[PDB]
Amino acid sequence: NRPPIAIVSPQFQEISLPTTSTVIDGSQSTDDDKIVQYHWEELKGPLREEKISEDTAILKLSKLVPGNYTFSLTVVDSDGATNSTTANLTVN
Amino acid sequence: NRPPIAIVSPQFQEISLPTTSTVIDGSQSTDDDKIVQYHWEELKGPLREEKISEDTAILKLSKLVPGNYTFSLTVVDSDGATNSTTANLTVN
Amino acid sequence: DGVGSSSGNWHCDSQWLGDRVITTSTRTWALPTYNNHLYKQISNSTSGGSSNDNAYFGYSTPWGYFDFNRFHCHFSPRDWQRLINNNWGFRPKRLNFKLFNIQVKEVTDNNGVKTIANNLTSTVQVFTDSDYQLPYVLGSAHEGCLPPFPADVFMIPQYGYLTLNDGSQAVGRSSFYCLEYFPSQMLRTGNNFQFSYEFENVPFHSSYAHSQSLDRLMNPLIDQYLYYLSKTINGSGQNQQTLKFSVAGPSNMAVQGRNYIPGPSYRQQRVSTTVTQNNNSEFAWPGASSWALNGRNSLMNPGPAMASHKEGEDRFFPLSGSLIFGKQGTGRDNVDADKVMITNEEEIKTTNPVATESYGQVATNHQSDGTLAVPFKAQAQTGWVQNQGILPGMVWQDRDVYLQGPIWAKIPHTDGNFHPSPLMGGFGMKHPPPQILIKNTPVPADPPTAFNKDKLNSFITQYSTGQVSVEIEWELQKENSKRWNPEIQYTSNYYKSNNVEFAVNTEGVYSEPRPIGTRYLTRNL
Amino acid sequence: DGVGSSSGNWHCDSQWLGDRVITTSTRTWALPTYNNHLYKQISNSTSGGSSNDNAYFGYSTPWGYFDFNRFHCHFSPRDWQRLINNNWGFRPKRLNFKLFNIQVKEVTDNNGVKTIANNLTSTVQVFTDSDYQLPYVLGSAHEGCLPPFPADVFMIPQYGYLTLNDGSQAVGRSSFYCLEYFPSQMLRTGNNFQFSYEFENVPFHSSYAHSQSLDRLMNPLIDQYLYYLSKTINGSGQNQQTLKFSVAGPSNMAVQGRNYIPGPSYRQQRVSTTVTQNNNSEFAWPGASSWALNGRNSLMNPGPAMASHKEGEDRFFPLSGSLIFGKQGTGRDNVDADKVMITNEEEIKTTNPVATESYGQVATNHQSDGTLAVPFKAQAQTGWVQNQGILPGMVWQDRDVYLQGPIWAKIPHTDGNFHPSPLMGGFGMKHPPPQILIKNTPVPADPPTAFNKDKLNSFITQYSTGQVSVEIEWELQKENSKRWNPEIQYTSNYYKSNNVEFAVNTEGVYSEPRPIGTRYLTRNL
Repeated sequence: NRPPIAIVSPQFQEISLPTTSTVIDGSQSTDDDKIVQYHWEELKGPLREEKISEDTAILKLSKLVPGNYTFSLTVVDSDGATNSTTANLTVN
Repeated sequence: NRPPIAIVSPQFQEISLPTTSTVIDGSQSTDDDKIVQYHWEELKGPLREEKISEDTAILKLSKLVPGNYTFSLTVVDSDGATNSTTANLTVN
Repeated sequence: DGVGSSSGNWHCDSQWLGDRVITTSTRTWALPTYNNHLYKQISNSTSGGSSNDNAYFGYSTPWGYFDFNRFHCHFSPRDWQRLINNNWGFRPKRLNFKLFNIQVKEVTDNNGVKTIANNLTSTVQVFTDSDYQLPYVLGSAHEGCLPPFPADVFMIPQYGYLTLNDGSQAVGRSSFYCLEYFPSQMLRTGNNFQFSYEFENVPFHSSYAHSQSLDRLMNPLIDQYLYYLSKTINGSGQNQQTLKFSVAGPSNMAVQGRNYIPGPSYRQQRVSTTVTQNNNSEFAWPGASSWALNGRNSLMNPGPAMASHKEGEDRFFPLSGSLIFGKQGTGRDNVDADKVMITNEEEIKTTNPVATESYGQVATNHQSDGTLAVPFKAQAQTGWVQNQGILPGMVWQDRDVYLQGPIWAKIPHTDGNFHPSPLMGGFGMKHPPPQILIKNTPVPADPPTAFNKDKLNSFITQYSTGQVSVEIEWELQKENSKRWNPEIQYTSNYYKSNNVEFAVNTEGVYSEPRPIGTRYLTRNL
Repeated sequence: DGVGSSSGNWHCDSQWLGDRVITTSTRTWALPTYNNHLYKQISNSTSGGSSNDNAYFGYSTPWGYFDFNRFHCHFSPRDWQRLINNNWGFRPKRLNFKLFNIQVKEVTDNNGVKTIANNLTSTVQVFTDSDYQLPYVLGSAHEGCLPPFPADVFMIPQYGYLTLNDGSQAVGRSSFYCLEYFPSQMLRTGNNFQFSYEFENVPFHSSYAHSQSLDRLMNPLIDQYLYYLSKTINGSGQNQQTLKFSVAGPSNMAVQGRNYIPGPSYRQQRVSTTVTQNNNSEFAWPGASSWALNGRNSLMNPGPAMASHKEGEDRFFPLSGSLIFGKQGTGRDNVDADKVMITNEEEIKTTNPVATESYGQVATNHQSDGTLAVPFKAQAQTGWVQNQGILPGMVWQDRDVYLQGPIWAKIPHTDGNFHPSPLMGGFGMKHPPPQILIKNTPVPADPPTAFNKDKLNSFITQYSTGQVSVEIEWELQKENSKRWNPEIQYTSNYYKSNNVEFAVNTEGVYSEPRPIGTRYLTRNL
């Protein structure tokens, strides 16, 4: 009964706007059984009129303001074991 | 969902010993579904070294002392509805 | 028959009768005992886990299967030159698979000393899945096929199929085919095996590039008596709508009326070989075409036959839309761009839309300038067509087959399909040549004196050797074009170089430098 | 014939001609040299003693015998599904036993190093007891039969019979059959053995459960013009005897007159799988049905075909009245309840009395209330019938055969018997398929230079290997029931699980999860 292995890639990224739109793949989630869901939550971000809550494997970002970002991918398997790995995104 | 109909026969009986052994049929238990169990309990009897507790459809009695007896047949169906009818046995 | 008598002679010639090319081939095979003669099941649960997309559930059968569905198993590069240079198509016609000259050898390991002495009695089983009642696994270019260079002795790949899998757990429909449940044939060092197979009527492959662009099919000297709408406003101003037609001639060939339109399109991401131009982000997986049935994604590799790049953009190539063969001596994974050779498809840019381009545009609203009681002044806006399905009268050309490319692939037994030409290239056959699964029988070492009901897991290690010969007669369609400009042909450059192309290196490793297409001659639309 | 030529090809297919099911099978056999080529006698006196019941006296012959009287030797579970799902019975029709591809191997032990080199000269004897003049030992489900999974290589079980025994000492009638005293056949690594056997006229097995309870065989809409005694006293009181009859209709189906009565009964002890309900005492041996001829007890296992439990009491099962097969990987003795799978028989509760129930009741005295000069006032007392012999017009159904269950069993050569259907299930044949006893001949190592008259006890250790193939054509009786409610069939549950049922585990061990009966279709009485 191995717990899932959550591998978010790329881990570190440097992006300078008029191309704020950035995607970090989260589909590289190793487990014996099916990954029932993916959960994305941004722990830290500069104040923005919106807050990042999604369930997609490939997270889509748009309208990124300058600052430092730290996103957290939480995966759950069939049994229920959860492994959370954090991703750091930086915009110039 | 009709409740079971418990019909104990014979209802009334007069027996004088050296033939104490008497059987009162309880298998005449009308219901739509199977009668899951029969329960026999004697409400009143002259003090005896034994007490009548059984689950058989045809109650077997032996070693009956003089006095008045009142037996109670309780039937339960598949659903759980219970109908209890009492039987009166008298020995001379 | 008998130990001291060869059971079949080594045929490797390649006859050229004329309109028939019998291409015999023979290589020496060595077959170990896989999985210790067991049927261990495989899942990502056992292989250490995987993503949601990569989950699988299948069985690791101990049989080895001879695979020869790659063009360079049969065609020596000189024959492939003689077949692409002057021929307009070919198709297999028959097969002949002689498995002869088996010798089974017993390996003994005492004090780490390897002593190999042959068993004149042990038997090796062979049988052909002649009703396709097994999961067909020939037809993904699985790297186990016959050695490009004849001398090369190869190891027979293991046979293991996949079935349904809800995650890594099987379902009720998950089938388990036990190979021994098939009537085998037992060869014991003096016997030979042979089945003849007749290829079904598979259409001639297109060994020619079109010398007439599908959008330049007309006559450049005569108008076309079909007027096209040319102007819509007389001149710059307020309230000056008009409707002026004009004839569509040679001066304006874009708006010319046309009978046929280019084939399907499923847009691929564009990646440029000059690494500087690609964007500075990891778009390998996120941002590539995928079809994703049953909720699990999968790259649209290589997808529908589409031209790799527009004329003059050589450096580009679609992300997941071209076969990319690895040159000899290349690493299994994370190799640089120069150690893998990419098959570009500029050869069918005529009758196929460019893989990285967006197949025209379709208008999305009505250009009703002034409407009655609901005024919007909406201009005619156009939207692109990233993916376009097959319409009435659409022509296209199927993908090319390369020397290092597959031949056949079983058409899945489904209630319907359209143009079953395997997207990797080759021929689509409802009844392809069968698998030939070979297993050397277990021989238990020394069972106990006392009875024991277990599976007798102690077998003596052994393997096999022999030769395998695949004679597969092709049928040609000779070319009779009245072209006057000299045709374009495939040649090997005359220039001094350390090694001859398609010839062995100083160490003996046979190196194929480039993939060879089969579309060199030219045939007008 | 010859070392370098296989003496027979591996047939394992299972043809389905229609009304005939030829089920070939082949497995690899390894046969050691049992008992060092001697005929040591066995008794409990040598095996360390035993109870009075377990005493035996028999000989341990060094021959190994091929046993294939289990249904899963031939029928792959898919074939067994195709044979129980839609068929109303089957019976073997022929046999064909090819023993081919022998190879004899010599084992040398020097300094504890095992070097195995084959003897191209040593011979292995085979012969079939084709007149049953040997003690038949096939027919107790002795665990040595052919491997459920074809690949599985098995060890041939040893042949040893039992004779009469007064305690552990033989008597005058105790027979001693010397196997070599039979005309053998010697195979020496290039020969093959084959006998064809014709099955006698054995009745069709009952592959169907009855869809009409034997006590509900009547018409529920019409009375029966046979009056039954209903009342005997008018009402509660003194001296009120009477005799009132009434018609036996549908309102009271218990007293309905019936042509036929359920089959025999030999009451078994009741044990419940929910371990809490069983009594807290060791009633394994004391309190189980036994027949005990010649003064030694023996469990009535499994006894006369009797239904395991009354409708709705699934947890129960008779103590010694059901075949209880062990799942793969189970211990030899003292295994828990979950590691052994129990064959319940609810499928013939229609026409057989429940195994744990007491087959009705029989009156034991006369209900003569007032007698002349000998007054007793004896009420009609009834006693139960724990065991009931076969009466006039009694019908019953023989026991089921499971996939892991025996096929045949020799009917003992006795002056009489009744319904010889082996109680474990299967077919009763006066002339079953013969034993095939195989022994590899002794080859003395190196006798002295000087003469010596002893038995030359120094032989060189060796064993054998090959294949064995048993083609046994069955005959089917197709079903043509006009039932409208969909039949009940055998299926494998569609639900994700770690392993496919009847498929190999990650390690390669073939696991059969449940016993498969053969009574699924329904046929009215």
